[PDB]
Amino acid sequence: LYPEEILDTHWELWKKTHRKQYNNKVDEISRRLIWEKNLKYISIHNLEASLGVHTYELAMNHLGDMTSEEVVQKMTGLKVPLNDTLYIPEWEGRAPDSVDYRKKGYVTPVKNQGQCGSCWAFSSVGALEGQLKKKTGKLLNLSPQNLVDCVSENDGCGGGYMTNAFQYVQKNRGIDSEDAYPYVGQEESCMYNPTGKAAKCRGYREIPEGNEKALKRAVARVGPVSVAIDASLTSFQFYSKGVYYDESCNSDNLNHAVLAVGYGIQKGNKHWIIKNSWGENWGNKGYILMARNKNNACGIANLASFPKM
Amino acid sequence: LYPEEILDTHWELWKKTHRKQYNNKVDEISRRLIWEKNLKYISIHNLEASLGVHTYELAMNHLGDMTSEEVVQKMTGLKVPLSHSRSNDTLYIPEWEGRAPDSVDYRKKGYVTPVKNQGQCGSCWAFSSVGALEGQLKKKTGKLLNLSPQNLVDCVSENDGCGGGYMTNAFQYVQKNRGIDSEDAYPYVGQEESCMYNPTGKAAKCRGYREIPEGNEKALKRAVARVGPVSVAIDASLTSFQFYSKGVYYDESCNSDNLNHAVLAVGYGIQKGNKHWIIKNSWGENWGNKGYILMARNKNNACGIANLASFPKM
Repeated sequence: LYPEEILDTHWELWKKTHRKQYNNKVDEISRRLIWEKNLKYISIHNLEASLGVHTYELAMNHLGDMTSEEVVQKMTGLKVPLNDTLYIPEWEGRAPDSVDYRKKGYVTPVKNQGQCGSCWAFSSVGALEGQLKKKTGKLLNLSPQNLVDCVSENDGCGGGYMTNAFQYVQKNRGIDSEDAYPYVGQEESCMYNPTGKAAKCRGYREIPEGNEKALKRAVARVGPVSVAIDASLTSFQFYSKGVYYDESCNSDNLNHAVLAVGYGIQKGNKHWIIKNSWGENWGNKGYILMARNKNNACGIANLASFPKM
Repeated sequence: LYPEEILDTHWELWKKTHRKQYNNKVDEISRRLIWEKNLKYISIHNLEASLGVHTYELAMNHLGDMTSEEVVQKMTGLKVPLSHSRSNDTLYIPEWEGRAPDSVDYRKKGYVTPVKNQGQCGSCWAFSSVGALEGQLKKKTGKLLNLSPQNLVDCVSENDGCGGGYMTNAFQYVQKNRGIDSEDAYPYVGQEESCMYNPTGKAAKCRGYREIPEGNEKALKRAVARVGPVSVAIDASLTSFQFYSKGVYYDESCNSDNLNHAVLAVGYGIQKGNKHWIIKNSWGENWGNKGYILMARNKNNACGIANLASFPKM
């Protein structure tokens, strides 16, 4: 096809705004055509939204010139795996109608992986940081690169699971801090340095498969929990605000690792407050509210786990 | 030209959602083409917004199938005089003393009435006047009543009814009439009729009016802070305004000298670093943010916001 002459000035602005560069002008045109196709999806989606069709709206972000598949390919990293770990929570303790660890100082700044399937690393690091604060009272930026370069059971930027990350930290008797082992985004030879140790782990616990109720209690009593979801949809790729819910979200197509930092209600829609790894320039300042209690949307309660420390 | 076959299902949904009906198929097509042209404006505007170009976003509303001009034609009603007054009358608020609140929102203080809808009648002046009066009725008697704009439409002879008018004349009328009916005593019908002001249903009176210094936002702020809701005139001829959804409205194309709408300033504050006036519109709550719109405050008198401000003295 041909680019829409109207959006010329816009494409240039978008490229500038996101440090987007293209090797060949051919390469560029091809991208420009994807960006434009997406813009249409976004614009028409928002129309349906105003017509009461969706509980959320979309927006053009830094993933504008990428197809959903490319995003799932280059920007996820969850590898589904194949007794003493369960945590079927009891009912009595606490069941606050709403919880938001961002306010309690348990959550660290939204970070950005990008071009490396290290989401598992970030989710693990996310849960650990929540516990570090809950225990020591200090909120530190732990090192995901440490996990990427050292969790041998995981394929580094090729992907992996959170459990293995937890187990590693335990058997390694420690995990570095972001400062002691900065995220470079690429796979490297393990360089875990004892000096920069900043947290430890004494096991892990898994939330009953597909049990949102159990997951709620878990988030309420333990704190932030690592969860896996299906992020293969364009609606998710361009989420801007609102309660995310898409019937096309396959519960069995888990491919992303995010951090559940709380839950609540918004305009009559129950939801989980999720923290993503694609920088704060995506979603609502880095976060996304996902439909809670809606038949386990996107497999939200399928691979939940949190470190025991 | 020519409706993109994609939006077919959508156009039908939109029409349903807004009880939109058309006589001819021809008439309908013509409208469908306007709706689509607007949708594009909206969608591309929001793109620029995400790119940091606008401090606000747009959305498809019930005015979707209307051009800006039609909206300004059938849905405003502010009509500047060309030669205002038959002399003066001490009309001019002279500021105050002390420091002023950084934020004020009369909606919370129970001074504001439900967002109403004029539509297809240039009675905005009526609504703005009634808006300010209601603010004072409460401030004085402690009661919040729905006053009658239809009363103003049908009786303010100096104004052209649904053909338009100014707020001042509305105030003066109520004074010389020694009263104004309540919405219940004189329901807004939307059409011009023979005056039927009934004394029995009187609900408020007015003892004059005061005008805020032309183009003085500082003075206007104090006014809103000390007196309460103030009647103001703005330039509502832009599509960005026609489809405002949320955020601080600010458009460089807003002509300070093209005042054509009468709204009610019910407060002010800051939002995400942008100072703003909280404005109340007359196009129902199905427009703007539940009927309201935040307009850029202290930004070189945006849209002439401080050009024709006034409030009743009662």
